[PDB]
Amino acid sequence: GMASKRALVILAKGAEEMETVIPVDVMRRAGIKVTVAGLAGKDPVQCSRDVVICPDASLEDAKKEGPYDVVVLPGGNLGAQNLSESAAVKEILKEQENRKGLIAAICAGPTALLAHEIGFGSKVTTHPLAKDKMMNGGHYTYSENRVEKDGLILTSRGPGTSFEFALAIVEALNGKEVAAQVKAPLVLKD
Repeated sequence: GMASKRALVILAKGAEEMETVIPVDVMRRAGIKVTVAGLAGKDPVQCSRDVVICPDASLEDAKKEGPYDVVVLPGGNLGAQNLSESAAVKEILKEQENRKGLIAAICAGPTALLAHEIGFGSKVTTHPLAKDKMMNGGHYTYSENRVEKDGLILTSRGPGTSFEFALAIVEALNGKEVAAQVKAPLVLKD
């Protein structure tokens, strides 16, 4: 039926586990083929609140199996720092931007866009506490929307916006009707 879509979720030590799992799960509910790729390799990843998640693949392997319809950056302060320090992440994000592919980042995650000089001049949001880091240099325009989207740059604010973020990714890739169908069984407040 509809075109098959693929997502790369880059999972670093210190990632916010809720911001990782909610988008993975919701995107799989939408029929997206999601690869959870460990930044450091295939070993289990210790997230910010000590949930330990086993990646589907190393980033080293997953990066060779693209391209992807979306690249997703969870937050977590230390996770986002790790993403920001990675040359592999830099290369993946630059390729995705060049290809006009969706890039989605939540909470502190968008600060890795700054680190890798991705999407300058777009409207973005972040966690309130990550605003100052994101806005250093004035390279983006800040938004307080729970989810923000400016062209191919899709951002969101925190654990409590993760469902909205995920469903925005679904809407961008598979359309509004799929997003609405996936949303209904979740028992979201609105």
